[PDB]
Amino acid sequence: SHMCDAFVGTWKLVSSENFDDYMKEVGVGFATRKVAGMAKPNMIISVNGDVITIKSESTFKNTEISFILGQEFDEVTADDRKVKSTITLDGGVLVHVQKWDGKSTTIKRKREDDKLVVECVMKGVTSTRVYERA
Ligand SMILES: CCOC(=O)c1ccsc1NC(=O)C1=C(C(=O)O)CCC1
Repeated sequence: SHMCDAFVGTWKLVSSENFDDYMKEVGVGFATRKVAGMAKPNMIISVNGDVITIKSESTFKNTEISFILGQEFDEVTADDRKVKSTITLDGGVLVHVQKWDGKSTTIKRKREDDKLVVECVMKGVTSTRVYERA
């Protein structure tokens, strides 16, 4: 048993708050915001040794990242940003920082009751996205 066991599985989005404003702050353009805001992704998390894989699958896009905690990687986001990402575990929370063009956003993923709660912050704007087991 290990680092991220309680994250592993297949999760479905059940609520989203403030995501349009988060995307505006990030710099996402109108048409992507409208279609992305409509998406109801499944999040699929797996672990093999030190490598964590997180997939996001929706009608808009299917994306995948694999990474080792603390080790930076290049990521193309669903909205087509080319970012440098680092993901760590802080007190049982996965903390994912994306850097690009002098900007930064942080995405936290944590287990709360039977939910996986995703909090997305860009300057002063937060979006909260709640997932349940599929
Ligand atoms: C920010 C532009 O996003 C998109 O364009 C987008 C399109 C489908 S799904 C998605 N973004 C997400 O689902 C996100 C999170 C999540 O809930 O995994 C955490 C932060 C983003």
